[PDB]
Amino acid sequence: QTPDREKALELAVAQIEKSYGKGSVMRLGDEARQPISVIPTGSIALDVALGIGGLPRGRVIEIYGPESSGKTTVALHAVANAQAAGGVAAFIDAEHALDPDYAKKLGVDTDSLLVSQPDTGEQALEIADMLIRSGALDIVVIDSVAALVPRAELEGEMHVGLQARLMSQALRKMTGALNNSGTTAIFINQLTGGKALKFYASVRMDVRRVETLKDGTNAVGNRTRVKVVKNKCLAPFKQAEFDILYGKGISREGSLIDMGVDQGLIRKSGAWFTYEGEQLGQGKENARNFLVENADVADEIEKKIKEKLG
Ligand SMILES: Nc1ncnc2c1ncn2[C@@H]1O[C@H](COP(=O)(O)OP(=O)(O)O)[C@@H](O)[C@H]1O
Ligand code: ALF
Repeated sequence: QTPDREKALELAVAQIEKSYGKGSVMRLGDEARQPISVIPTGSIALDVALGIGGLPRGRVIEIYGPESSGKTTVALHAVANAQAAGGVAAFIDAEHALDPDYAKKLGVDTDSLLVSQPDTGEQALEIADMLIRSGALDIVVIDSVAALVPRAELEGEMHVGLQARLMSQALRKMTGALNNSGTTAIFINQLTGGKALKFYASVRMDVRRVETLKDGTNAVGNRTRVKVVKNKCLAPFKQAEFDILYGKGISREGSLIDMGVDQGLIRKSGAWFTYEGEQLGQGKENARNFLVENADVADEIEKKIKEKLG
C-alpha cells in the first residue's frame, strides 16, 4: 500500500489545521500562504526568510539575542515601516535607552511615537493591552521582557516565578485582542519570560551579530544573522544575514545586491557587480553606494526579486 497513504495524510493535516490553526503542521518545503498584511523588516533577506515577506500582522513576535546584535534595530525598523504606511506605533520602554536620533535616521517619525515608561512590569503589559484594544495602533513594541519586574518584587516582598505568571496571564489575555485588532506586538527578549512568550509568540527571531563589518577605516556596521526559530505562518528554520551600519541601520541597499546575486539578477564578474548589462560598481560597498544614490533602479532589483518569490 502506497498512494492512499498520501491521501489519508492530506486529510490528517486538514483535520489538524482545522482545529489547531493554519500553521499547525507544515512541510519545510511548502511555499504556502501569502497575505496582504505584512510589515516589511527593512531587509529583503529577513523579509523572505520570514517566507511571508515581512512580519505577520495580528500576531506577537519575539526577537531575542545577545546585547549589541540587531534586535531593537530590527524592531525600530519594523516600527519605521508600520509607520510609513500611515499606521501608528507605541514603544513600551522598560530599560530607558532608546536613542531618537538613531530611530529618526532609520525612519521613525519619533514625534508621533507613542512612548511609555511603566514603573512595574504588570502596569507595563496593561498599558500595552488597552493601547492595543483600541484598534488604533498597527505595531506595538515592548522593550525587553527581562526588565518587566513585578509590583511585588518591586514593593520589596520577595518566592519568585513572579515574571512567569504575570507574562502568561497577560499573554493569554493579550494574545486575544491582537488577533482581533490587527496589531502586531513585538517583544524584545534578552539573550527570562521564556516559556510563556515562547509559546504564544507566533514568530520567534534569533538575532546575533556575526562579524564586525570591516571597511578600510575602523567599523561601519555589523553583519547580523537572524534565525527565525518559530513560524506559525511559514515554514520555519529559514534564516537571513545582513549588514547593520553604525548609525544608519540595516542597509536595504546591501541586502538588495546580496539577494541580487543569490538570485541571478545581479552578476559578479569578479570584483565588478553587474545588473542587466549596466555595471553597478566595484566592491559591495561601492555598489551599495551606487544603489542608494540611484533609488529608481534600486527598487527595480527589489521589484524583480519580489516577482520571482513573494
Ligand atoms: N546610535 C547609534 N549609532 C550607531 N549605531 C547604533 C546606534 N544604535 C544602535 N546602533 C547599532 O546597533 C547595534 C545594536 O542594535 P540596537 O538596536 O541598539 O540593539 P539590538 O540590536 O540589540 O536590539 C550596535 O552595535 C550598533 O551597530
Ligand atoms: F544592542 Al541590544 F539589545 F539593543 F543588545
